[PDB]
Amino acid sequence: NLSKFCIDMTAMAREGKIDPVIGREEEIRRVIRILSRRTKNNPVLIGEPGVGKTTIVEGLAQRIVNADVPDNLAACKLLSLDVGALVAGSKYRGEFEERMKGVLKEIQESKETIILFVDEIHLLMGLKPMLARGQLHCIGATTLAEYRKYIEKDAAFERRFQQVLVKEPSITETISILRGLKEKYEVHHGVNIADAAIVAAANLAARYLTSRRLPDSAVDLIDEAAAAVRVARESMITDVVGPDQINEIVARWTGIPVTRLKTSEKEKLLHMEQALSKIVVGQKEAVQSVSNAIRLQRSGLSNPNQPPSFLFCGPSGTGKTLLTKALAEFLFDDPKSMIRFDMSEYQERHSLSRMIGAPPGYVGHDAGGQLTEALRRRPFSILLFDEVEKAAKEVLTVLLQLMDDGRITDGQGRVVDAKNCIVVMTSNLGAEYLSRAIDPTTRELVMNTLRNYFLPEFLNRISSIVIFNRLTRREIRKIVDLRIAEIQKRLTDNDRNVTIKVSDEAKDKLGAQGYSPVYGARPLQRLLEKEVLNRLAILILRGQIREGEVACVELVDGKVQVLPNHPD
Amino acid sequence: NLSKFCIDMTAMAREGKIDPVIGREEEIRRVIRILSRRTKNNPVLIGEPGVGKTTIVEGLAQRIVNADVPDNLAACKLLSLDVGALVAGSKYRGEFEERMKGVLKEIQESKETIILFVDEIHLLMGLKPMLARGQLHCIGATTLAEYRKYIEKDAAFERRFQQVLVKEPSITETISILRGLKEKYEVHHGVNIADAAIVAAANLAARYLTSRRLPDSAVDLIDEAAAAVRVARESMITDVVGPDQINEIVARWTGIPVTRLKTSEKEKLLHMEQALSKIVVGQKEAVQSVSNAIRLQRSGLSNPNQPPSFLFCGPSGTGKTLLTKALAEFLFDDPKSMIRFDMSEYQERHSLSRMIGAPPGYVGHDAGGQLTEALRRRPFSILLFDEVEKAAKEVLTVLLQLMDDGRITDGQGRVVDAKNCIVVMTSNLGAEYLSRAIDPTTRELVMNTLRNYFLPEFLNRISSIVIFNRLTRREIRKIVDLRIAEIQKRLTDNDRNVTIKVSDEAKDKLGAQGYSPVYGARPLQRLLEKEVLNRLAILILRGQIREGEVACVELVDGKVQVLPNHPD
Amino acid sequence: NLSKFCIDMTAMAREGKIDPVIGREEEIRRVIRILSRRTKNNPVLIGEPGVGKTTIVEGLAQRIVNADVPDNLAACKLLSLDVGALVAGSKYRGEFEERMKGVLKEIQESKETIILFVDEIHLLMGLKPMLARGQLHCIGATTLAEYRKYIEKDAAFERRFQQVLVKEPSITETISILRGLKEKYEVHHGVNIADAAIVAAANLAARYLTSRRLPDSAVDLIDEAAAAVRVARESMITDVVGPDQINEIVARWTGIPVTRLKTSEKEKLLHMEQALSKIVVGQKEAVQSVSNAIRLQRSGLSNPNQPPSFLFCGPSGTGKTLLTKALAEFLFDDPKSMIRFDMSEYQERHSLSRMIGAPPGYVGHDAGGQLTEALRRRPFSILLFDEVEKAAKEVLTVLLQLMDDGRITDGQGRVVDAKNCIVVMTSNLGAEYLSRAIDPTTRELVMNTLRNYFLPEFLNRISSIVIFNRLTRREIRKIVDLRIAEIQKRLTDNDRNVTIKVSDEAKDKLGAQGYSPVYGARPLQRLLEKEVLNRLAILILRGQIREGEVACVELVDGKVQVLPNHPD
Amino acid sequence: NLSKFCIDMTAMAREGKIDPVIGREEEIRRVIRILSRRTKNNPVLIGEPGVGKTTIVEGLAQRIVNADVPDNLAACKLLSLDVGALVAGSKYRGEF
Repeated sequence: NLSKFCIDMTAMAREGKIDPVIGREEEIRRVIRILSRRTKNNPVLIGEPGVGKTTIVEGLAQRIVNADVPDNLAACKLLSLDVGALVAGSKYRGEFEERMKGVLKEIQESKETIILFVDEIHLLMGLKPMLARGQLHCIGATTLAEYRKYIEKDAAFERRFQQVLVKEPSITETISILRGLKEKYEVHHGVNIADAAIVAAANLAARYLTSRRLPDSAVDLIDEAAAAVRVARESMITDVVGPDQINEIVARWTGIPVTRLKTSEKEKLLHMEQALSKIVVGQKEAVQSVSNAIRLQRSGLSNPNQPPSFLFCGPSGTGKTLLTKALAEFLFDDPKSMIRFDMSEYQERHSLSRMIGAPPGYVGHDAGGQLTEALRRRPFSILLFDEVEKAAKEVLTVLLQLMDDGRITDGQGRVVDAKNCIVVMTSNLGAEYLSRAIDPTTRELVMNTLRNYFLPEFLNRISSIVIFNRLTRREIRKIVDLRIAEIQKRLTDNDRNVTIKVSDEAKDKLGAQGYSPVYGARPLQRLLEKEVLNRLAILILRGQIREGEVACVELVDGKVQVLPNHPD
Repeated sequence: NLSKFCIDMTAMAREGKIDPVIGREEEIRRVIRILSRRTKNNPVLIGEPGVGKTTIVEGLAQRIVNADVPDNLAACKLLSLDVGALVAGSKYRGEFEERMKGVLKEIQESKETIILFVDEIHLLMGLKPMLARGQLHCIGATTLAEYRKYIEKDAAFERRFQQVLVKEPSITETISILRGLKEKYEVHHGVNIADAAIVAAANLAARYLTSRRLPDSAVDLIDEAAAAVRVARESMITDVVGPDQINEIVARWTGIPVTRLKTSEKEKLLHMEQALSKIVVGQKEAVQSVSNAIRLQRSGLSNPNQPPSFLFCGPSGTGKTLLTKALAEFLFDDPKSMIRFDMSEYQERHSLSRMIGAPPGYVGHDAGGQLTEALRRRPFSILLFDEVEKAAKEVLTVLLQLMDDGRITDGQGRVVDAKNCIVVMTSNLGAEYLSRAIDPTTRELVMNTLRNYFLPEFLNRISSIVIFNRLTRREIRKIVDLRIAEIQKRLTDNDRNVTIKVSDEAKDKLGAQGYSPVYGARPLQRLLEKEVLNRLAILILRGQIREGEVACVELVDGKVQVLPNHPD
Repeated sequence: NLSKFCIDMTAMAREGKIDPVIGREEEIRRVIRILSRRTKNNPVLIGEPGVGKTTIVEGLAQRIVNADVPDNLAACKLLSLDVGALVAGSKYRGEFEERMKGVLKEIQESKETIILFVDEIHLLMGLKPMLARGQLHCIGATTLAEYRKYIEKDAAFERRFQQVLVKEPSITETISILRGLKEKYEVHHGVNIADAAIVAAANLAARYLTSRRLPDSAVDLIDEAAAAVRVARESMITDVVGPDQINEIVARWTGIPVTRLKTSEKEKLLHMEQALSKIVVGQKEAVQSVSNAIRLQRSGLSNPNQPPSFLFCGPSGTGKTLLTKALAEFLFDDPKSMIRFDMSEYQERHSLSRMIGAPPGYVGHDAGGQLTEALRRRPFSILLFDEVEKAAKEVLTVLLQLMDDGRITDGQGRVVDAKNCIVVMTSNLGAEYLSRAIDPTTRELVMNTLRNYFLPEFLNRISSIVIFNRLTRREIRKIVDLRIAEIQKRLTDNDRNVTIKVSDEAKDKLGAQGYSPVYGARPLQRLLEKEVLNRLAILILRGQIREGEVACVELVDGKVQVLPNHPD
Repeated sequence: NLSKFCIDMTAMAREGKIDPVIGREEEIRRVIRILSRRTKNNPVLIGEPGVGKTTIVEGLAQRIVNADVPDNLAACKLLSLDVGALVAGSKYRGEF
């Protein structure tokens, strides 16, 4: 028996050893149709890594062995290749090819019509199976990449193969197939599940694990997750899988407390400005506006195809970048979700390859376009593009393609999908009117400046064009108060606890200094940090300042100096 | 005997396993003739993917087997190795060349008259049987490009060969080819079809799926029909194929109602004004003008090789952009069928390289050809160009040499087809002559100030001469009403239902406001959108105007504002 | 039965033949969960070799035999595989392959469920146990490198498997392991120990960059030293192992003086500035800044993970290199701690990639990029960074990340951060701005320069910024005086021992001849060598000066000559 | 260590394979004090071709090796790089 590398799934059907799967049924009938297609019986699938496309094939074979398909196929048979154990059981070609030939005749002398499948089928190309004369029956499945690079290249294959593209799973239909596997899995150890828990878990892998992604793979991951959950429950403890544990485990996989996640994504929409003010202050109006706009996107009352768009028109120190990051965090629960891009790093036009990718005949195809790659990695994020006035107008047009539509394509045919992120932009090109005051006229005149800067349609993409304001004394004082709070935090990080006591005029002088004409107070932050921390730690380790005291931050002699309370 | 690599076509001829496509006899005659060419016996066929010139050589083999050939060719054995059949068993080029010799030994063994064929035969370049004086006979085919890449190089080989062009099959000929195939396939499936529906299908594959190539594509279609049958008939009585299933599949590959396909393409012609009005309003004169122009195009009474062209003189977006859009989505029935081109970037000579190309050894030539692949993939499309007068004069030169001839050279070295394109130049170089009201003088003033810009005959190959205007306040308000209508539509898209009640007062207000001498009020679209979307979504996420609750879009004190229905 | 070489660890457990190891319990529960599920029953241990890396499924078996394990898994029975024991049949797979064949079924003939251990199976395969579809239970112990090499490559491997993380058994936690193992090593060797002796042993072993991993070195050296003490005792002497013994043991194993084991590395960190001066002086701000910063990282008041980070400017090699080396010795008394890194090379991006590991393609798979290489091999080292502005921005971001306690996956995969390395960066051309004295003025311009050429947060997390001044006369004198004292000493190394007294005024002329406003302390050593060593050799081989003399050297006519005492 | 393209003029002096040139010695002091400067000590000689301005440069070096030096330039090394053959001989400017 030269089934040494194949076993019959249809047997397991007649042996009741494989469950069914749902979805793709129309595609199943598409398959069968092609299986009777005269010019090419043998189709090919295009599936993201190992969803269980196989399972689709076996549900097909199941309906078959349930006597429900055309006779030309109802009398057929299906094996399951181990392409590995062939390319691994033999040394190299020469005998691997010989084992092939050995099975082929047996296939050539199959007592009835039969089908095989080959996972990663492109393996055979990375030719020999040129005996396919119609009496042979196989299908394929891989990413568009391998299919293109190996089988799409072949003449006879093309003339004898059919793309069968599948698509990403969908939330509701997942929910369904989840309910489906629910029973068999509950049988697997004898405890049942909570429905809303499943719904949640699904949505958690949807909005989350945004790198560990879902050809329904991440679905099965939710599933094995629930499995581990019941195992914990296997170790009072009800029979149903509690949502609490769902959250605990998605956390233990990503590290976020459950509170940050059960916000309905709208409870946050009730206190966005709260959090932001708690972080950044100075353009509370811009805060409210951007919150409204992102709600529009989130409420979908706008075009459900134009992702949000924002440009900033102020200097740093105020919190612009601090805004961007705190925004993302409050909206995505991860700081690293930020992805930075410099238009100085893309003022070079030919860098479009590093931007999106390059044709395989370009040396830069070693990586491609890291931005598009992070896109492939990051559905849920916000994307940084600062000071475009130098950047290429063509990559700008690509940003457009994104904006008006929600996606672009690469250089290698691989289109992208960005229906879940936001573009953010910044400017500081209005330093002319930039003053400490409210004169929206000046704001409007800088707006005219930006209008004449570049293409008007580009403006017609930035919905709520927002501009900053030179930080008034009061808000500076507030940021310094938050600074001393940060210092007290860092102190309290351990049993080191001595009450910071900053003089008012100390802070006032600190700020009056720290307003750099350009760089903002971000330098002053680190400067005063050095100022304190140095003599602070000095008096700490030296015992000149000891625990349980008042860190009397004193601007003595018109300059901040950490006054100890004990000698050396 | 290493004759395995070839295949005796004449065998299956004897076994009758072959089914000849018909027509193209004269070409086969040409073949025979070159087979009598004592100088260069070996010809070379040249065609395109899909046409399977394999078909042709098989038909020649057919005329062999029935002894209906010139007896100088009677005993000739016609076989064909695959070059891939030797790319497989090759541990190195030497071993490649080893098997080459081995078979060639059997080959050079002059047992009886024998003739060979090789597909992609250029691949032998990248040869070994340059020893072939012509004591032997072979034949092959490939694209023009790699042929020029490889065979053009050697004097000997290129001289020994004869370049023959297969040519594109006639649509009427394809129907005849389908006929001869009909009974065969029907036997293969036990089905019947109406010849006329088949003709329709053919014409459909013609008008779409340009990715593929007739006729084998149309075959594929019929195969899919048989597939749907072999589902249905075996799932009163449903046994035959109507146009319905054809339509199902053309839709499944284009996503379009059979309505838009079951057209005959005459009523749409007779009623384009209807659709337009229901899309665009304000240039009825140009509407009917372009309508009759494209009618003349389809009438046949037009010049057989003069694709259309339409002058634009007016502000942008006012409908003319929307016009072009509607033109696409209604005539060719695809939005993307429009390909914009900003001549503002084509005011440079190197923009000729960037658009169509230049001699192959340049940097811009790779950007060029944007029209070439466009037409190849989209015959039925339109070519947008904006403010062309500023574009470099060689750009306008090559654009002309296209539009006149319906074909233009490219930097790659070829002249594309354009028999289904439409020329579009767009600007408002004299629109400022006008008020909100039509005077032929300002019209004639633009006539002069534009015919001057070039050869007025360069403007006199344009299919027409067309201007625009500044919309009447009343029809301004009309397109406003259109807007608010699509906005109420967007409202109804989500289950939140609220009645847009745009007061004629607010109507006039917004209209006049956004009405600007630059683009009319196209930016006002987004302006009023901000005016409404903002407030409505505010009250949506605040809980003020509930479902159904009115949105009286009313102008209060010179500032339109929706009265909050229920204050917070 | 093929119980030839496997080991059912249930026996070793029941008969107590296993020592109770503690630590890493989460992994125990988690792998239990892995065993329970249906999709990925079998995990694999990922990690470099180690007693802990080995003694894992042991403690699992112990929790098993103690009946504190899942019931559905309680029935299982331990097992393990021995590669070297089974492969003893032949050279290649061969009968050893048939040995694996014979043992495969053995679980099928196990009515009671069994659980096996097979590490390194990826070597045993990269195919056989494709039958692991629900019929067996096993685990392996390997590394992520070899995992990606063999197992990750097969999708089915994943589809049956997951990973596990054993990355870092903490230093204090390795000490805790040994705190438990105290009594066991006692009853083995029959010798008490002062726990703190083993503590410090482990601490220094950690400071000592051995290929042995953190607990690996611990078990190894502690148990061999216990064997040494137990054999020395039978041949005062109490059972308590002497701490001094272990101190000198490790001191000689590394070759570093036991003096490092003294000084507590605390007071030497308080009086560090003494040594700092005693190498080079003239920049009090340097010594104070860096010493207080390193004490700060030691005191943990700052971020307790990233070590302090420094950037400097001004002169070149005038002591900055000297500073690097001197500090390397101050911390660790070892030159190899210093690691060179040159930014003149890494201007290129592929240079960056090669500096950070190596993909399997595009480059030979080296163990890691020279930088990442050194980081992986040696965690107690010096991170030099010269003229970093020469390099490109991407590696700048890399080093930002690293400074912030960051780490990046490498070719081997493991991320590496400077857990105990010392980082520093350099700028230039400040001194040219720095006029004679230190001013405040120039430092503002140069710090703003640093800002506007780089990233503000990138300048954050940097300890401080210290610049120097062109060397004065006093300091020139001192540095050259100590230099020539070193000269005298290193020639005294040579048995020829003449004393050296030179004209301090000729020394003044010497330094003025030597010091440059550009290269400072770099050339003078060369100059002194040139003037001195050959004079010495000529005089000694000349007899004009022999031992017991004074190497009097005096300036004469702008020339300073080593005046002899015994002319020919 | 690609000094291969450059010759240690100072060595050649100490090698003594050179010819002691005279005249323009005040110019020697000129360029000497120039090199003593810190403002901009890197001068260019206004030189008509064919004057053997080379000979001048080498006279400079020769005096340099022999205590005829402002002590700041005690052990500076005048060397000689064939800039011409270096630049023009490169068929591709990248290697250049």
